[PDB]
Amino acid sequence: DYLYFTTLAEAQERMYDYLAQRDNVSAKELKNEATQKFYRDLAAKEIENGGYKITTTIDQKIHSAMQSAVADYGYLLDDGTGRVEVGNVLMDNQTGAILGFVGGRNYQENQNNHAFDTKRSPASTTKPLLAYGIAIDQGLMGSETILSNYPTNFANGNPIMYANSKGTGMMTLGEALNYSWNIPAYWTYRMLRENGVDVKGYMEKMGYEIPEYGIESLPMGGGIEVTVAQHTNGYQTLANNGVYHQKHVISKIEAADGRVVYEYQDKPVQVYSKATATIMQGLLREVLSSRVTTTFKSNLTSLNPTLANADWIGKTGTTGQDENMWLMLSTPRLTLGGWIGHDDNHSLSQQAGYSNNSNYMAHLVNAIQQASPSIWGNERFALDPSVVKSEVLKSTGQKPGKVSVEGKEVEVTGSTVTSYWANKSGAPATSYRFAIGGSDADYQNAWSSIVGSL
Ligand SMILES: *C(=O)[C@@H](NC(=O)[C@@H](C)NC(=O)CCCCCN=[N+]=[N-])[C@@H](C)O
Ligand SMILES: [Cl-]
Ligand SMILES: [Cl-]
Ligand SMILES: [Cl-]
Ligand SMILES: [Cl-]
Ligand SMILES: [Cl-]
Ligand SMILES: [Cl-]
Ligand SMILES: [Cl-]
Ligand SMILES: [Cl-]
Ligand SMILES: [Cl-]
Ligand SMILES: [Cl-]
Ligand SMILES: [Cl-]
Ligand SMILES: [Cl-]
Ligand SMILES: [Cl-]
Ligand SMILES: [Cl-]
Ligand SMILES: [Cl-]
Ligand SMILES: [Cl-]
Ligand SMILES: [Cl-]
Ligand SMILES: [Cl-]
Ligand SMILES: [Cl-]
Ligand SMILES: [Cl-]
Ligand SMILES: [Cl-]
Ligand SMILES: [Cl-]
Ligand SMILES: [Cl-]
Ligand SMILES: [Cl-]
Ligand SMILES: [Cl-]
Repeated sequence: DYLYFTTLAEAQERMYDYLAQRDNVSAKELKNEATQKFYRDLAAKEIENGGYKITTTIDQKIHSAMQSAVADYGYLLDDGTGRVEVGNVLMDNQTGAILGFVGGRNYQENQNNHAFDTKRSPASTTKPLLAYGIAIDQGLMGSETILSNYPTNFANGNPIMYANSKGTGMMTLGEALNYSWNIPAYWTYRMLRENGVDVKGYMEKMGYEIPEYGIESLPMGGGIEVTVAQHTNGYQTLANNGVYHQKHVISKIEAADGRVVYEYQDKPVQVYSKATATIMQGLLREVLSSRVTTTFKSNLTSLNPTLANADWIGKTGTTGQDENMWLMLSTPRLTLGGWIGHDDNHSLSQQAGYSNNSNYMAHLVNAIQQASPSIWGNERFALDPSVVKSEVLKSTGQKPGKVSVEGKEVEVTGSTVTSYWANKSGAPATSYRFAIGGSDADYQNAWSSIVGSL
């Protein structure tokens, strides 16, 4: 089934590297197609014939429970657009070990591996990693920073849409994330480009391959296609307080006599600061609890109220024609990635991600907990001590003070809130352009509203 072939494919690649090195084949010799074919064939026969011991990270009880869950509850994905396919990956946050996965509805009927093989746009699940996480890390925004959701157009002249909405006005990062508004993410990524932030540095540290970083829609998953396993590794990094561990299924390959062919070597990388990661955890907690883009917390509270009280964070995504839905879930111990869609890229129902995938993934997390009662953990995500806490205006997301509005000095006062920052100095004093993005017209409207309240 999926685990047999995924494991064999990875073991064959590791055996290929081992045999080439053993036989002293140069990097140049390895470029020769005939030599590669020979070593791929030799690697396959060595595994087939050779009595190697392959040690995996798979938790057999958990993986078996995940197979039973998709067998029993996969039908909950069927939304009237034909049989819906599915991929899930369960990853240990502290190691990057893959404990179990779902490759699809039924290997016997369709062998396509939707956990490791299928690549689709991650849509809005890109935003925490590529936009907000980097902006916070770079000290360009904090937890209560204000962003423009005023109407604006892409470079191609098309309005940036959110379902049928061309936008609203200013909003907090929390509102932007809970709803997954698109315009704020557009402005955030534009700010990173304008500031010459090495976004590629962050994304490549987590193993993402993105061909063009200048794509305006990158934060909405334009110009990016990922496997469930790779994308689960991105969320692993945020959950693990910003420290990436490379995903893996194989821990070791030994000969019969115990010679080591291959052994996974941990290379932990601090991709985001602990401050950044722990701020993002707090924001993604509210994404699920707000229940705006997913019913997951309602589904899970009914199935397993005790497990629903574990410290869940996560994020949804929907591609623009409903071809792909994503739900990424973490507790401090584990990350579970989930994709649904059709092999031929035809549309799902409008609610497929909001309701169906949320209900299926609530069943999947419950099945995992029933197989391994302690595996999700009862630990909480918590702000790192290095987090800077700033008292800022609710209105501007910046510290109270005076600003020139229509040429006149205005004392900007009002309700304050604690804003969490990952820099040294925290939030700046309020400036006229207090938000991420916005036109002059947007700022005229925003300030007219704010001045009205003083
Ligand atoms: C999040 O999931 C939001 N939707 C998206 O991210 C969709 C629009 N993303 C994609 O379909 C990927 C390609 C980029 C499209 C950019 N605009 N166009 N065309 C959801 C909350 O709206
Ligand atoms: Cl399997
Ligand atoms: Cl497979
Ligand atoms: Cl040999
Ligand atoms: Cl096991
Ligand atoms: Cl992969
Ligand atoms: Cl896609
Ligand atoms: Cl515009
Ligand atoms: Cl939407
Ligand atoms: Cl909200
Ligand atoms: Cl870049
Ligand atoms: Cl990738
Ligand atoms: Cl670039
Ligand atoms: Cl592996
Ligand atoms: Cl041997
Ligand atoms: Cl740090
Ligand atoms: Cl909740
Ligand atoms: Cl609900
Ligand atoms: Cl979404
Ligand atoms: Cl789509
Ligand atoms: Cl199909
Ligand atoms: Cl906290
Ligand atoms: Cl302060
Ligand atoms: Cl600073
Ligand atoms: Cl800006
Ligand atoms: Cl304007």
